[PDB]
Amino acid sequence: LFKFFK
Amino acid sequence: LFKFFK
Amino acid sequence: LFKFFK
Amino acid sequence: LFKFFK
Amino acid sequence: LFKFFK
Amino acid sequence: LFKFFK
Amino acid sequence: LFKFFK
Amino acid sequence: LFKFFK
Amino acid sequence: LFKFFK
Amino acid sequence: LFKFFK
Amino acid sequence: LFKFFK
Amino acid sequence: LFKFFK
Amino acid sequence: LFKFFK
Amino acid sequence: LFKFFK
Amino acid sequence: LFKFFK
Amino acid sequence: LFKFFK
Amino acid sequence: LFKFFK
Amino acid sequence: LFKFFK
Amino acid sequence: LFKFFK
Amino acid sequence: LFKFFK
Amino acid sequence: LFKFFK
Amino acid sequence: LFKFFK
Amino acid sequence: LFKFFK
Amino acid sequence: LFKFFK
Amino acid sequence: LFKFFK
Amino acid sequence: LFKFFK
Amino acid sequence: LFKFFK
Amino acid sequence: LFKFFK
Amino acid sequence: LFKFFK
Amino acid sequence: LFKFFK
Amino acid sequence: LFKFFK
Amino acid sequence: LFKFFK
Amino acid sequence: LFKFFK
Amino acid sequence: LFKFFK
Amino acid sequence: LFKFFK
Amino acid sequence: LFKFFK
Ligand code: NA
Ligand code: NA
Ligand code: NA
Ligand code: NA
Ligand code: NA
Ligand code: NA
Ligand code: NA
Ligand code: NA
Ligand code: NA
Ligand code: NA
Ligand code: NA
Ligand code: NA
Ligand code: NA
Ligand code: NA
Ligand code: NA
Ligand code: NA
Ligand code: NA
Ligand code: NA
Repeated sequence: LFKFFK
Repeated sequence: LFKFFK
Repeated sequence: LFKFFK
Repeated sequence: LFKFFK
Repeated sequence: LFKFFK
Repeated sequence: LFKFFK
Repeated sequence: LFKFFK
Repeated sequence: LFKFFK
Repeated sequence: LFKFFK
Repeated sequence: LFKFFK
Repeated sequence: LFKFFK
Repeated sequence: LFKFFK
Repeated sequence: LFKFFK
Repeated sequence: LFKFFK
Repeated sequence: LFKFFK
Repeated sequence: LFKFFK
Repeated sequence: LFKFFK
Repeated sequence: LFKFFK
Repeated sequence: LFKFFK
Repeated sequence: LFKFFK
Repeated sequence: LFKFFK
Repeated sequence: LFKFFK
Repeated sequence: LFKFFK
Repeated sequence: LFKFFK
Repeated sequence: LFKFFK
Repeated sequence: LFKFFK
Repeated sequence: LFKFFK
Repeated sequence: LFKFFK
Repeated sequence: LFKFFK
Repeated sequence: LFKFFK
Repeated sequence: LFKFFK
Repeated sequence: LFKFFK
Repeated sequence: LFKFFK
Repeated sequence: LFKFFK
Repeated sequence: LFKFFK
Repeated sequence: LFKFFK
């Protein structure tokens, strides 16, 4: 599971 | 801006 | 899932 | 401006 | 889904 | 001016 | 769907 | 002037 | 659909 | 002057 | 930023 | 098991 | 940062 | 059994 | 840091 | 039996 | 550090 | 039987 | 028939 | 820039 | 028909 | 930059 | 149809 | 940088 | 379709 | 650095 | 698809 | 350093 | 998939 | 020093 | 998989 | 000095 | 597996 | 001096 | 396995 | 002086 923000 | 969850 | 804004 | 969700 | 404005 | 949703 | 004005 | 919706 | 004026 | 709708 | 659990 | 952040 | 248990 | 952190 | 029991 | 820490 | 019993 | 520490 | 460029 | 035909 | 570049 | 056709 | 680069 | 098509 | 590099 | 496609 | 290096 | 793919 | 060296 | 793969 | 030297 | 694998 | 020299 | 393996 | 000289 | 093995 992951969260990614740019 | 980008927010990506998986 | 994602949100993208430009 | 662009807002794109998928 | 998206919204685009110019 | 242009507004485009899809 | 769109609206366009010139 | 022009207004165009579709 | 459109409206055009000159 | 011209007004044209379609 | 990235947060990744597995 | 793990948590990873960047 | 990384935390890993096994 | 172990715990590892970086 | 690492803690390992066996 | 053992415990190990680094 | 290491503690080892047998 | 023994105990060992380092 | 109508052809409109702008 | 645009071309429009009806 | 409509072709719009910007 | 974009191209749009309807 | 829509092609949008940015 | 991105390319978007609909 | 969407291709996004950053 | 990343590449994202949808 | 997503490829992320850091 | 890391590589991540989804 | 994830490959992480430190 | 370490290598980690998931 | 994890390989850790210290 | 040590090597650890999981 | 663990190999520890001191 | 010692060598330890698990 | 353990080998200890002193 | 001694040697010890387990
Ligand atoms: Na999530
Ligand atoms: Na969403
Ligand atoms: Na919409
Ligand atoms: Na409309
Ligand atoms: Na009308
Ligand atoms: Na977890
Ligand atoms: Na544990
Ligand atoms: Na123990
Ligand atoms: Na004992
Ligand atoms: Na033109
Ligand atoms: Na263009
Ligand atoms: Na581009
Ligand atoms: Na890139
Ligand atoms: Na890298
Ligand atoms: Na390394
Ligand atoms: Na070593
Ligand atoms: Na030694
Ligand atoms: Na000796």
